Parts: sequence; C-alpha cells; structure tokens
Amino acid sequence: KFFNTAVSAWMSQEGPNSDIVLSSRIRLARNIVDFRFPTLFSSEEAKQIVALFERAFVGRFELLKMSELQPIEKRVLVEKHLISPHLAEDSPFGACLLSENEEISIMINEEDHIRIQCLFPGLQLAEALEAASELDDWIEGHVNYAFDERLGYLTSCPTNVGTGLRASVMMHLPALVLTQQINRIIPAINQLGLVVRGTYGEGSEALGNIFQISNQITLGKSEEDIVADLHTIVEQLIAQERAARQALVKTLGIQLEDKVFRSYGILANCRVIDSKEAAQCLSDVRLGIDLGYIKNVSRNILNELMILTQPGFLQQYAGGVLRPEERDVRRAALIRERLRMETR
Amino acid sequence: GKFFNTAVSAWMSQEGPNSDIVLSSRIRLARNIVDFRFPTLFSSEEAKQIVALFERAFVHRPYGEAGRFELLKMSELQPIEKRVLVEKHLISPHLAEDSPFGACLLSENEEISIMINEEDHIRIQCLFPGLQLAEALEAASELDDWIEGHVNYAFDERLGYLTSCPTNVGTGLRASVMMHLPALVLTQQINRIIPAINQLGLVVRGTYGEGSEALGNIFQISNQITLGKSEEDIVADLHTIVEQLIAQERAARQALVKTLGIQLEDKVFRSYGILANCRVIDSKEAAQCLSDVRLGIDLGYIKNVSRNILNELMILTQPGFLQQYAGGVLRPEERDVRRAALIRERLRMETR
Ligand SMILES: N=C(NCCC[C@H](N)C(=O)O)NP(=O)(O)O
Ligand SMILES: N=C(NCCC[C@H](N)C(=O)O)NP(=O)(O)O
Repeated sequence: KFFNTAVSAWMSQEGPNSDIVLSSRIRLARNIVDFRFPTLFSSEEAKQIVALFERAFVGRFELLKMSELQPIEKRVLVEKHLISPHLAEDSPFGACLLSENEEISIMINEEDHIRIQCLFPGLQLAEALEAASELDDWIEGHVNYAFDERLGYLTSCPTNVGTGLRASVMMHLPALVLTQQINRIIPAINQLGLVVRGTYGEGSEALGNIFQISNQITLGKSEEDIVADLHTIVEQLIAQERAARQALVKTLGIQLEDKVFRSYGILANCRVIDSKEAAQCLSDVRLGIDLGYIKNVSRNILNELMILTQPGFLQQYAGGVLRPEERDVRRAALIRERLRMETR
Repeated sequence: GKFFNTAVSAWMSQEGPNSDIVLSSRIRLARNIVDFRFPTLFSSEEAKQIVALFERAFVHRPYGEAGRFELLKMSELQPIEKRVLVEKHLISPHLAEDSPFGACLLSENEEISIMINEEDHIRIQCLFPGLQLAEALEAASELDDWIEGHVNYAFDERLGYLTSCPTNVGTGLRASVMMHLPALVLTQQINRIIPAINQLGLVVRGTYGEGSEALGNIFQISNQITLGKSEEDIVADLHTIVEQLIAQERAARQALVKTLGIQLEDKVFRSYGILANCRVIDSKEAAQCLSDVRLGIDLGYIKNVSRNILNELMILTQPGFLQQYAGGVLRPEERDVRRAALIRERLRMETR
C-alpha cells in the first residue's frame, strides 16, 4: 500500500548520514519523440506512454493512474514526494510507476512525458543517480528521448533542459537553526549555485528545520558533476550540523536533554498544537533521538508527522475545512496517537 | 527519623473535607511560660531551661492516637533537616533559622508540632488534612490544656496570652488553611479576593507563610484577628470565608472549563508532559506544573495521577527534602536535575 504516510521500510533504512540527511532524490526529466503511433494529439501520446509502462512493468512496480486515485491518495503521494502536485491535479493522463518499496517513482505525463525519480534514505545521491540512470537506460531502449545534441535533453520547462537532472537532498539541521547558523550556510549554498528551501511551511520559514538542497546549475556540468557537487556541499553541511550538535551537547548537556524531552512531553500530551509548534517540537524530538537522549521513539516520527501535521494536509485528510483551533486539536490528537504507538 | 524521610505522613495523607482544594487546616496557639522572659528578651540560660522543661515533661510522652512526642532541638539539626521540617509544615521558618534555642515536640503521627522558643516559648500546632478547622481547634485546645497541666502560661485577663508578636496578641491563635486556588489565579479573580479577604480580618499568604510566595497556587488563608474574638469565632469566621473561597474556586473552575475547554485540558496536560519528561526543573516550575496537574486531575482531564502522589511531589520537590532524599547537600543545578528525575520516576511509577 503506497498511501501509507509512514516512512517506508526502504526510506527508514539507515543510509549514510541518514540522521541528518533524511533523503537523497534524483529526478530525470525526459520527453519522448517519434512515438510508435506518430500521433498529432497529446492525448494519444499520453495514452501510448501509459500503455508503454503498463505493458512493460506489469522487480515489482505498480502503475498508479491519477484518474484512479482519490484526492487524499494523490495528496499522500505528493507529500511523499512520489508525484508532483501537477501530476495529482493537472495531468489528465498522469500516472506514477511506483516500485513496491517506493524507492523508484516514474511520473508519466506531467510537465514532461517522463520524470524518473529515485529516492534514497540518507545521503545516497550517487546510488540514486545510478538507479535512476538504470531506469533511464531501460526506458530509452524502448522510446526516443527528445534530445538536441548541443542542448541536451529537451524538457517542457527549461529549468531542466540539458541533463534533465534535478538532484536534491532533504536535511534536518536543527542544530544549525538553533545556533542561528542557518542564514550563514544559505549564502554559501547559493554561491555554489545550489538552491536551498525549507520543505515545510510557507516561504522560507522551514518548519521542522527540514531543508531541501538541490541543484540549479544545468547546462555545463555532467550529471555526475552536478551530483558530486551537491554531495560535497551536503557533506560540508553535515559536518557543520554535527559540529553544531556536538558543541550543543558539550555546552548544554542535560539542558539539551531537557529541551528535547520537554518537546517530547508536549507532543506526547498536548491537546492543542499549531503546525509551527508541532514542527519545532518534532525537530527537537528528532534531534533528541539522533543524540540518543530519546531512545524509545523512531526517528521517522519527524518525517511522518511533519506531513500529517501540515494544516492543509490535516484538512485534506480530515475530509473537510477545519478552523485553526480545530486543526490544532486534531493535530495534537494525531501526534499524541503516533507517539502512543511508539510507547507500545 | 521518619520525620525527615516521609514527605506526607499517613495522618496528612487522609482525604479531608474539601481536600481537593483545601490541602490542610492548621491551628497554632502561641503561649509564653510564666517566670521566663519571652524569646525576644530571654537569656540563653532561660531558653535552655525552657527546652529542658518541655524535654522533661514531654519527651516520649504518649499522646494517645498521635503517638508519643519526640523532641527535635534546632541546635541538633542541620539546615537541610530543618528545611525539611519547614517544608513539611511541621515547623516555621522562624524556628528553623531564627531560634538558636528552638526545639519542637513532634507527635509521631506528625499531627502535632509544639514549637519551643519560636517567637514565643510555645507554639502549639495541630495540622489536619483538608478542611478540618473545628477538629484542629478542638485538637489544639485539648493539647493546650494538656500542656498547661505542665506549664503555666503567661496570661492577662485583659490582654490574653502575653506573646512576643503583635500578631499573636490575645488568643495567641493562628488558624490557617492551605488552599489550592489555581482557577482563581488563572481567572485573575484572586487579585480581587485577596484584598477583600484582608479587609475581613483574614490574610492571604504564600505556601510557607509570611514573606513566601504562593508556590503552585497554594495560598495560606489565616486569621489576622487574634484579640477580642473567641477562638471558636475566629476559626468559624475563617471557615466561613474558606467555604466561600472553595465555592469561588469551584465556580472559577467551571467558568474556565466552559470558556477555555480544550485549552484548559491542553494547559494541564502540557504541565503533565513537562513533569513526566523534563530533565531539569526547579522547585518553582515544578510547583506550577504540579498545580496544573492537580487541577487537571481535579477536573478529570488527567488520569492515573493520585492526589497522594501530587501531595508527595509537592514536598519531595522542595530543596531541603530533595537534599534529604538525595543523601546530602545539592547545589541548585544538581537539585533541578535530581528533582526532574524524582518527578519522572514517581509519575512513571504512578502510570506504570
Ligand atoms: N494557525 C493555527 N492556529 C492558530 C492559533 C493561533 C496561534 N498559532 C497560537 O497557537 O497561539 N493552526 P495551524 O493548523 O498551524 O494553521
Ligand atoms: N534555584 C533552583 N535553580 C536555579 C536555576 C538553575 C537551572 N535550572 C540550572 O540547571 O542551572 N532550583 P531549586 O532547587 O528550586 O532551588
């Protein structure tokens, strides 16, 4: 079942630096030319492409067609970064070829005909790129990619023209945020051409201290060079976060243990919590788990509950519009329950 | 021995009338002994003779159901031990800190504390759980007469018992109740009630009397009038105002439940969440959270936490008792870590 908001067995595996790096994501955007039926209609191209993947994937993959999913199922796929918002809503023949472990997602008929996604836990960009490239090679053996031998892969949005590659890592940087170093690392990332965004919240507030660092640097660099560059910056960010964490432990000791356990205590017991406080507390709890203060709570609580406690998702899940105070009560209840599952 | 290592005696652990709000009822009777100068004037020789008088008369003396009296001399106790007795409300800060020749006769059940060389030669204290002012006054008056069979009180027909303090003039009677008034505090009402009560000849003080703060919204309501009113009327008048206070607190709770609803449940559970999980907590925060949790158990929000454990924790988390329980002296930051751990384990054993 792909619509389990919990961290998959695949994404809960401990990849390199997976305490700080939640996940590594490789996306390869492709468009197809010279269709098997040279149709003039996008409708027909989109259906041939779906037929291709339904015929060619029955490793176990399920082809999820957006037209066949309830809106909450599509929202979960969106929140799992398995599909884009555009695939859920705006793609009449949108479909997602999902591997059973949800490592592999091939979005069909979005902006581009093909978006191959590999999502790995921890810092495994090279592994994700290799896995995405193996599917890329498989797909290209059966279709012709729109490709200009001097411009590279042709993608609908010129955001991707060239390699069609977007590489991203999601990182939890509570210590850099706590010690107010985060706005020091943003310029270093921007100078290198990478893009850093908060994953959760509205415009740059980065709830949960979860950051997405991705490339933008396109035409010049090889895919391996894009990924090596991102990997290298991520490893420096990891080192900075670990240094900040170790400084925090050495300075605060029991006061840091107290901070993360109080955040735990709020999450385990509060009856009213807004998404911002929940995010801060979840980040603290995750840090406390990472530091081994909190020993009986899965670190995946951060990944899962950051999704489930978002205001819009919470309403989407509840099936209706909820006032903020109603959201805060349901959010607290959801969080308490998920932490009660950990106590058992 | 057990005076220092049990936070709440079996005696004080009994549920009393209205004991959810009224934690305790106390009657103190101040007296001086004829032929001894009062503690503000006496010599060290007189002070020692006073202790010796009470020692000879009352050490190990049986007092019925209360067990026998034990004599604790302040000079023979350490400041932590004395702080423990203050924190258990068995002796006054004055006796613990300001009476070199102070002593206290404690009943084995810790209902009775006869302080010696406090502000007066004798401060007879009877402590009852819940709202039991009539029973405490009866107990104290009985004990007063019983003691007076062994000492003669300085007494003037006009001025009553001659005491050292203007605040004991006449009856020497201080009747007090300890009340948990979290709703009146939260509704801001307490701000109007305190001056209103002060104008009726009562006074509202903190948890450890004059000059102390209301730890955990625990207020001491006591008479201010000691002279020109019978002891029964002083206590009856206090009781009447305590009953009104209970009524106001209960109404304030119902008002809070209706106006805050889940936010009140959130308030108490967050305090519970702190207590169950914090690793560092000072006694003041602990008291505030314990107050919230007590309110939460009173309103039925919080299950599996007894008033008994909350009573124990209110005492165990005090600095002296913490150091007593620890085994020795603790700096503030050590206290806060041991306090958090004590609370966590008591709350976790409370929920198992
Ligand atoms: N915005 C809210 N709640 C509003 C409460 C006011 C303020 N945040 C407070 O809690 O004090 N919830 P959401 O689901 O995170 O949007
Ligand atoms: N006075 C204190 N603590 C002072 C603050 C120390 C701070 N929590 C810290 O960790 O240093 N505790 P007490 O036992 O209530 O007297």
